Amino acid sequence: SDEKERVVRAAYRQVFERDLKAYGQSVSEAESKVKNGEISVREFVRRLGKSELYRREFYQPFINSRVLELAFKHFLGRAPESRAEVQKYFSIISSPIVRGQSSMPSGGLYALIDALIDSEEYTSIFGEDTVPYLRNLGVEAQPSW
Amino acid sequence: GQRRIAIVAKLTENAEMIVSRAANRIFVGGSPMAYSERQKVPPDFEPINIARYGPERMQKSIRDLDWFLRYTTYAILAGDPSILEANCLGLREILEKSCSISATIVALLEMRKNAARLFKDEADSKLVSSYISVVIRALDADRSDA
Amino acid sequence: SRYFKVTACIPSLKRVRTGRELQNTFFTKLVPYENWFTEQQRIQKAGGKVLSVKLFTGVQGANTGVGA
Amino acid sequence: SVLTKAIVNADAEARYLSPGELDRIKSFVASGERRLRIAQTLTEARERIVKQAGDQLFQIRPDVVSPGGNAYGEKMTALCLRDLDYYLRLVTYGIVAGDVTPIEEIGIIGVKEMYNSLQTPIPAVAEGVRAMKNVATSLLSGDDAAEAGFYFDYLVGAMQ
Amino acid sequence: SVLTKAIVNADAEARYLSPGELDRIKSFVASGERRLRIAQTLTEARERIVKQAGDQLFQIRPDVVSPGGNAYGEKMTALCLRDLDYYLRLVTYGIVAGDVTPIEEIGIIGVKEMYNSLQTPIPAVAEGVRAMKNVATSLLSGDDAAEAGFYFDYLVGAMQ
Amino acid sequence: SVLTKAIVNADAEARYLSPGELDRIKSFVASGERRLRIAQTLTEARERIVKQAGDQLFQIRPDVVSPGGNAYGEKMTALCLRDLDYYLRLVTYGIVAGDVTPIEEIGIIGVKEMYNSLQTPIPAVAEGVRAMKNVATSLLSGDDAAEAGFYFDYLVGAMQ
Amino acid sequence: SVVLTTIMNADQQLRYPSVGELEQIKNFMEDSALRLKVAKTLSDANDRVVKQASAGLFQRRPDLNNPGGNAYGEKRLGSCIRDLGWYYRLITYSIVAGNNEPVERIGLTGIFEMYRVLEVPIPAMIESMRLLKKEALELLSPAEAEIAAPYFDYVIGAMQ
Amino acid sequence: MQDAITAVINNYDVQGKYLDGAALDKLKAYFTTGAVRVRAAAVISSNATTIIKEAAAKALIYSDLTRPGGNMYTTRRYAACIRDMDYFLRYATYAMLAGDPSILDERVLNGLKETYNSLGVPIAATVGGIQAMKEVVGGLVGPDAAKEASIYFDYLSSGLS
Amino acid sequence: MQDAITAVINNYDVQGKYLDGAALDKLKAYFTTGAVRVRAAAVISSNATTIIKEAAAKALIYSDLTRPGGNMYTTRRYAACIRDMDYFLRYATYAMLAGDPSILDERVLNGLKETYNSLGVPIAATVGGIQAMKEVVGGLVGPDAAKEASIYFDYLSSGLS
Amino acid sequence: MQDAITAVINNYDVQGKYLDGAALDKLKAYFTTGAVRVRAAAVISSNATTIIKEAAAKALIYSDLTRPGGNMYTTRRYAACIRDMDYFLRYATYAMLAGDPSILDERVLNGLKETYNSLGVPIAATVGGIQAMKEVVGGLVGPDAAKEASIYFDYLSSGLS
Amino acid sequence: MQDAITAVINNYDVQGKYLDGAALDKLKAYFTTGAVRVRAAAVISSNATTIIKEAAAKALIYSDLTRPGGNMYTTRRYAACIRDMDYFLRYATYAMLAGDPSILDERVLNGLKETYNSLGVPIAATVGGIQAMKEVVGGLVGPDAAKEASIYFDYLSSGLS
Ligand SMILES: *[C@H](C)[C@H]1/C(=C/c2[nH]c(/C=C3N=C(/C=C4\NC(=O)C(CC)=C4C)C(C)=C\3CCC(=O)O)c(CCC(=O)O)c2C)NC(=O)[C@@H]1C
Ligand SMILES: *[C@H](C)[C@H]1/C(=C/c2[nH]c(/C=C3N=C(/C=C4\NC(=O)C(CC)=C4C)C(C)=C\3CCC(=O)O)c(CCC(=O)O)c2C)NC(=O)[C@@H]1C
Ligand SMILES: *[C@H](C)[C@H]1/C(=C/c2[nH]c(/C=C3N=C(/C=C4\NC(=O)C(CC)=C4C)C(C)=C\3CCC(=O)O)c(CCC(=O)O)c2C)NC(=O)[C@@H]1C
Ligand SMILES: *[C@H](C)[C@H]1/C(=C/c2[nH]c(/C=C3N=C(/C=C4\NC(=O)C(CC)=C4C)C(C)=C\3CCC(=O)O)c(CCC(=O)O)c2C)NC(=O)[C@@H]1C
Ligand SMILES: *[C@H](C)[C@H]1/C(=C/c2[nH]c(/C=C3N=C(/C=C4\NC(=O)C(CC)=C4C)C(C)=C\3CCC(=O)O)c(CCC(=O)O)c2C)NC(=O)[C@@H]1C
Ligand SMILES: *[C@H](C)[C@H]1/C(=C/c2[nH]c(/C=C3N=C(/C=C4\NC(=O)C(CC)=C4C)C(C)=C\3CCC(=O)O)c(CCC(=O)O)c2C)NC(=O)[C@@H]1C
Ligand SMILES: *[C@H](C)[C@H]1/C(=C/c2[nH]c(/C=C3N=C(/C=C4\NC(=O)C(CC)=C4C)C(C)=C\3CCC(=O)O)c(CCC(=O)O)c2C)NC(=O)[C@@H]1C
Ligand SMILES: *[C@H](C)[C@H]1/C(=C/c2[nH]c(/C=C3N=C(/C=C4\NC(=O)C(CC)=C4C)C(C)=C\3CCC(=O)O)c(CCC(=O)O)c2C)NC(=O)[C@@H]1C
Ligand SMILES: CCC1=C(C)/C(=C/C2=NC(=C\c3[nH]c(/C=C4\NC(=O)[C@H](C)[C@H]4CC)c(C)c3CCC(=O)O)/C(CCC(=O)O)=C2C)NC1=O
Repeated sequence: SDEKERVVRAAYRQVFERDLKAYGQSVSEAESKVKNGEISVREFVRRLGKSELYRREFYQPFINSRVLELAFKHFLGRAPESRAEVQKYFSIISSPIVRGQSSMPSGGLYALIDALIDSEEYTSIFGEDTVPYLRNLGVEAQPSW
Repeated sequence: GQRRIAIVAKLTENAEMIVSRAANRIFVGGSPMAYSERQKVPPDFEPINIARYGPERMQKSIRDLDWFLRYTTYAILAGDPSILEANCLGLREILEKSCSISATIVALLEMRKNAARLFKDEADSKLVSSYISVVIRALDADRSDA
Repeated sequence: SRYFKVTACIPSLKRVRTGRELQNTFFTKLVPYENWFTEQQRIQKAGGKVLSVKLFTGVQGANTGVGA
Repeated sequence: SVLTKAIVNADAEARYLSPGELDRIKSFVASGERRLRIAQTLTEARERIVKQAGDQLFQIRPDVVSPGGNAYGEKMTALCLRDLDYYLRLVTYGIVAGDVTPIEEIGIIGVKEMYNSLQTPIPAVAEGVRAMKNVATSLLSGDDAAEAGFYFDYLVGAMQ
Repeated sequence: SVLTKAIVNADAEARYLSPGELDRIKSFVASGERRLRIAQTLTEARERIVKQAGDQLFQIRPDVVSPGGNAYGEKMTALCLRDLDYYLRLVTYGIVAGDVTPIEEIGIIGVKEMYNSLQTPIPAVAEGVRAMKNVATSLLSGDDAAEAGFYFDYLVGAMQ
Repeated sequence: SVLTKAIVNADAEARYLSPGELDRIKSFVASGERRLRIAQTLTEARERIVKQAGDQLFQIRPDVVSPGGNAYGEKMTALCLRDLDYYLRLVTYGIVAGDVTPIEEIGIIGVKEMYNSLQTPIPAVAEGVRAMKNVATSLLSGDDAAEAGFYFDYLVGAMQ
Repeated sequence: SVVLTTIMNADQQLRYPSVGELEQIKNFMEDSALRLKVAKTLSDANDRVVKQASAGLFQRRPDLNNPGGNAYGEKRLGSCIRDLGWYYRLITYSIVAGNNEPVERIGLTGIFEMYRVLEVPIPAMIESMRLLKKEALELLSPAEAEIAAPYFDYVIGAMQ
Repeated sequence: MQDAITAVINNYDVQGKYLDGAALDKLKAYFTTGAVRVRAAAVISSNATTIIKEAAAKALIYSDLTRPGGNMYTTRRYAACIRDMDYFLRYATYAMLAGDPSILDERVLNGLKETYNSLGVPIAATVGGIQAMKEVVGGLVGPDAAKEASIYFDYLSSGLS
Repeated sequence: MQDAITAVINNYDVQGKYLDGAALDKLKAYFTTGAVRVRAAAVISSNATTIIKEAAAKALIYSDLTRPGGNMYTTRRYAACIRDMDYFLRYATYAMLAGDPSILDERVLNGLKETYNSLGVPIAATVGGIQAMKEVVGGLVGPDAAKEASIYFDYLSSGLS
Repeated sequence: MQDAITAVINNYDVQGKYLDGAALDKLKAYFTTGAVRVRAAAVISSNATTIIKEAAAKALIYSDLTRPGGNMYTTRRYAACIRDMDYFLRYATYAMLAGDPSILDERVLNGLKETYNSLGVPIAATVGGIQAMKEVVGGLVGPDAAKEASIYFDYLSSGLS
Repeated sequence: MQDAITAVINNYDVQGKYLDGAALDKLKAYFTTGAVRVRAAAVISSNATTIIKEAAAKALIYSDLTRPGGNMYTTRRYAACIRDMDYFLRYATYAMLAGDPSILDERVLNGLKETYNSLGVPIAATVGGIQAMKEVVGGLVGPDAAKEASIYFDYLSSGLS
């Protein structure tokens, strides 16, 4: 007890850049199951990303090419590091349907967040239990370009 | 608090003697502290102050002991030995090409024991002993380190 | 709209991670249909095996109600 | 509003508007003059509605106008009536809009935090809003009464 | 359908349905009888629309019914007319549904991959759907023509 | 409590217990005797403190003992006194536990939903807790009363 | 192996092998006929090269077989020679393999972590592998030396 | 989730024929429901918290559940139970408006009993609370769709217990 | 996973034996034939879509599976099955190139049988499609690599069944 | 970030000096006042919501800020303003505990004036609110820690203004 | 990143011409100088660490960079060197294997001046360290392959400064 609330409030801070409990909003439906045992922290973060609260806050006011740079800082704890990466993620965001395997609930923000969360890098650092954290100067090797 | 301040002050007041005993024990063939710029295990295979090492190695040898003593006071004022172990974690790889690691570890042991001699072991003699033991423990192994 | 309920173990064999790697080496979690393929491919790529898959959420008839 | 909601969802999925969304837009534009008439009626009856809601709220919860009450005093009661007028204006805005995007962005998000800040009874404010709903539905035809009142219970449910 | 979309949106938001969300249901149930009548008409004239759509398709895109082109044989032409009938049935489903999610979950997702595997001209299939829409407009009233043409144009845009 | 938070933080840091982190453990084991004495000094007057906080709360809030209040009636007044005894037990739990974690996990998470479903004044409950703090501070010594008031004011801020 | 490395990239990027990738996959096999006898000669020296390497490294670093040494004693020398034999076997497995796979996957990824609790000098192992690389080419011709030198360079390039 | 129209569409689409008079009558049933469901849902959403309060008062409050040694005791567990009750009311209204109970098995009943057995939640108390809940809601909305609400409430109770 | 060379290497490393005459014989037997494997893989990669086409035409399509009611109803299920078909073909090509079925045992069969059981996929129809792919691939590549592809195709089909 | 002890130790390290009498006397001054800061921080943490309570009531509300057209109008802006005010209080508490303004400069003051200029937030009103909590904190903590608390609030106000 | 082979193709593609005699001469020159590059890459490898140590002793150490105040005064600042270096090796060994500046401008030398300006890190010192490794690699590699390694090292140093 008291650790599930600590983890959940850190998840809000990492995803939305600050706690939404101060305003009074929350994704109540997906909030319970992550405490509750059905879906992991990775699924909870994905539901937070594709929730309406994130869409109104970090998808409406920005350009797609800025939404990519903000999603990189939110779901990966780092900035985009190459021009080829930006082309890939922008072409993922821009098209109405990309599909991966089978189903097609992959439009804009939903497809981009799935691509970010299912990446090799995410499930090697923040795999399946850890709320993503800033990989700034203290944590990892910092690129200089 | 004030205990820690007094402990570090007591080290600083006669830090010269603490370095002096270790330098005289592990260095034979002259006076090691004449080379100090402040004046301005099979333990020892005693390097000669002019034959084996020379002056440029001698100055580094005398300097690093006083540097070790200073960082001990630094960590003593600090809460933890982080400043020590982050600086002695990978030090022997740098040193060992021109280092007698066994010679230096016995010098550190003499430094710890001599520093323990100063204090009355209220908590102060154990504190400096524990802090200086961190340096030796993180130094020796050559493979657990780095 | 349906989530598969699965259990699996995934060992990391190239980095020897050194903190809390017990919650990341065996898990059961509901995963959506649209993401289940990409999630299940990750276990096979890493080298672990899936122990069980359960459809849980929906019916095998599909047709209407598939979208979400 | 309905237009903003449909366009936002279509943009989020990165696609053109669906036929169902177009149909809901057509229905919304069809109901526009009726919604405007309801809003005009409420705006013209803004002061009587506020006063009657005040009497109903004070009758149901006279404790709030008691010494240990948030709105104790004529000036605190004036502030309560001003909040009441604010919520009536938000209800009219929602009625013309056809949805609750303006009402949500203006008067519920953070309302719990603000009223906890002011130490005011949220259930009492909801009671006042329900009194407003009764007084407002007393001045409208049945379909229009249901239309305004169901926004009113949106406000009541949001303050919860 | 509209009910499924509204319930899904409110469920995702973790709240009861919004004022647009309820009124979108009332308008849909009010339009239900004319939706059923349009579906009854299309189902009764299902064979004539398919025949005229095939005639117009083979008169506007002869390359499909030429050597090669995946529509040379009599069996291939029968299969193409069967596909047109399938899309007519999907349109009739969508009209009564009120939205297009039942069509999308059955015959719109994966159509590009399947038709590329078969090498059938997707623009040719779109032309067939356009001919079907023209036949429906010929065999329907005006308002019903617009209402069905919304779903027909949705199918055309999805096959794009 | 203190041990749990220290070990949790160290394990999240992925290291042993810090030398500073063990310092809180040593301080706790040093002050355990004093905190146990203060805990028994509080527990020896559970009903008396509830009594005096009762007079303070009823005199400060005739709202609660008003016809519109929730304390109108000896039964619900007894229920309120039982709640006050519950919170005194919670605060003495926290005092013995050294961290407020048991208090947080017993009676402040969802307490707002509690008293909103029960339709009870959160400020009134906070006033009762403050009166309990005043009586307890009169009943203890000042230096330990500082920490006791720290716990009580944490509770007061939590229910607000 | 080279095939394993190529298929790893192909499956990671979800695609077939490339047009420049099969050119390398075929060139890996055409020199296999020559390379088979290359490791065969090194294979039929396995209990001789390391035996002569023991005297070449322990004479260089004389503190490995002294009272303060890690390999002090007959059975402690035996472990070091067995490690030399193990690494010689692994490097032969890699030279009959292609890419770094046999050595890197089995006995290269985490030698620092093994010695972390084992206390065996990495800078001494650097000279050991240097000596092994130097004492194993002379059995080969310079034509084979060109096909042997990089395969030995990887150990002393990785541990560094 | 499948509503009534989607359910009929699927039922005739797996078979593979156009809708006929039987399908027209079946859809006409839901069409001639005539928004009594939406009025009842609006009323329930208007007075949702009152229903929860009354149902809890006549289900578990002033009993062993709200005293020491209970699953209902303590604010955290009570908040969890009341949030679950609001979940039941909201999903009941959703299914009532949809016309089909598929949503309740989709996310309102699937694994709910297993989770309750894992946790320690008394199933019988929740069931009796829901039983009083359909009574209070039927008293509120009126007798026009009270039976319709009660059928989904009984479906949820049967799934839970 | 493993190929011929890696399988020989770790199969000898498990008991710590140097590469002997039998081991070098196995490696030579692999290297003498892999060029035909390279040609077959290139042909398969160049003709991948046509192979999936003809396998579906002679084994899956024109049947009740594609008729309304089968598993291959709706374009969504059609695209899913053809994607599975493509995955089977590509992993068969990888297995043929590697000369070892460890790649199929790990990245193909792992978590597929019970998944098909839970999804209702026809295992018999999938096996028939696999044999159709094997027939088309054997027709295309020729005698040189026909048996080499067919052995791993049979491995996949037997693993599925 | 840095505090008194870390700042002193790094200031002597950068030179390469032993901690001399002046440094030990500064640590004298920091250590002798330690418990007062701890009790002040405990009081602030216990009364945080009420300090913001009186600060808002005395400096912001009942003015043109809360009426329409004001910056703090609407529930969203009111909640944001109170969250900001709490941010300032908490970081002032951190600075008081550390005995250094480095944390305030590093994690609050940078980007703050530019963000407020971007969003139109009244910096004068923010400084007034900070002074309000400074007065309230001085009232609560008492003679022991009043000045030590107030110095960091004054630093924040001067950095903003 | 580009090599000679890719650079010629990219330059001849934007103007839409086939590979003429000049392009075939440039590619021929690279192909003729394709063995000394490979040999010198392996020579730089293996002896990498001794190269770094000798370069550090020759340029960096025995100066103000090691005394109190320097940017290599303590270890971990010393440790950020050897690192920092091992790049400037690694890279430019890549350059004298796929010979073109390109990689040196895109991965190593791009914003490095900004990072060093924000972190201290004497640029003149880290350029003298580069020239020391240039001398040591020219000594180790050979007479003819001393050049083009000198070219890439000079490019790195000049670009950094
Ligand atoms: C050592 C005495 C024995 C041994 C062990 C061994 N373990 C693994 C792999 C793993 N070990 C763990 C352990 C934990 N996860 C946790 O959460 C905790 C507590 C917090 C522990 C202790 C896990 C999860 C793994 C799998 C993931 C990983 O590899 O990191 C291996 C490697 C197995 C492999 O190659 O896949 C080994 C060898 N081996 C012995 O011989 C000893 C008896
Ligand atoms: C009235 C039915 C209830 C009640 C209310 C009450 N309110 C205040 C003070 C304020 N109320 C507001 C409200 C809003 N600001 C917004 O932006 C919106 C959205 C449109 C609202 C509703 C504000 C800002 C204040 C502060 C003063 C100001 O406006 O400048 C009080 C006074 C509290 C006090 O003096 O401490 C009261 C009493 N009280 C009741 O009893 C009713 C239930
Ligand atoms: C006709 C206007 C166009 C055309 C069509 C064409 N289709 C096929 C074959 C098939 N079509 C389908 C279709 C569907 N399956 C579904 O689930 C749905 C959604 C309801 C549809 C529409 C299928 C499954 C097949 C495969 C055969 C089968 O049904 O079993 C062909 C035959 C191609 C062949 O190679 O045999 C053709 C020709 N061709 C045209 O030229 C028009 C543009
Ligand atoms: C007293 C100062 C205030 C007040 C209170 C009041 N409470 C109730 C009823 C209940 N209170 C509780 C409380 C708790 N359950 C828990 O688990 C905890 C944490 C330890 C608490 C504090 C409960 C469960 C009930 C319900 C009855 C029961 O316990 O079984 C009432 C009665 C309400 C009614 O409708 O009868 C009242 C009045 N009233 C005031 O005026 C004060 C502000
Ligand atoms: C209420 C009438 C009864 C009761 C309930 C109770 N539940 C929990 C804890 C949980 N409840 C859930 C439930 C769900 N999460 C979901 O997403 C869904 C599907 C919509 C359900 C049904 C879960 C997973 C939890 C754990 C996480 C959480 O607390 O939210 C509690 C608290 C148990 C605890 O302390 O961990 C309680 C009390 N208990 C009764 O006695 C009532 C009769
Ligand atoms: C095709 C010949 C048959 C067929 C197949 C079918 N498959 C699915 C769904 C899935 N298939 C897979 C497959 C794999 N996962 C793996 O890791 C591999 C090997 C690497 C395979 C082959 C998976 C994971 C799924 C589910 C996830 C997804 O599809 O994205 C379906 C859909 C079932 C449904 O509608 O629910 C179908 C139809 N169908 C036929 O008729 C053929 C016999
Ligand atoms: C309150 C007394 C005054 C006021 C404030 C106000 N602030 C915002 C929005 C934001 N404030 C912040 C602040 C911070 N983020 C941090 O990390 C820190 C330091 C740790 C601070 C100080 C930020 C980032 C925002 C923007 C994002 C967000 O809203 O959370 C608003 C809202 C503006 C808007 O509506 O867009 C307001 C109103 N307004 C006043 O009138 C007071 C003087
Ligand atoms: C060594 C000869 C000189 C020196 C260097 C020094 N560097 C750092 C820290 C960093 N250096 C880098 C460099 C790079 N990142 C890249 O991606 C590349 C190219 C691929 C380079 C060259 C970066 C990013 C950092 C910061 C993060 C990190 O450490 O990895 C330091 C440490 C400074 C500090 O203490 O904070 C030092 C000392 N110092 C000298 O004295 C030499 C002149
Ligand atoms: C406070 C902890 C700490 C220390 C001690 C430290 C040491 C340190 N010793 C160094 C060198 C050196 N140090 C020595 C010698 C010795 N070293 C000893 O500790 C012995 C007393 C003596 C041998 C008996 C020599 C000879 C060198 C020159 C490099 C070389 O050996 O080639 C260097 C490389 C730069 C230089 O040449 O000055 C560092 C960073 N840095 C740290 O952060």
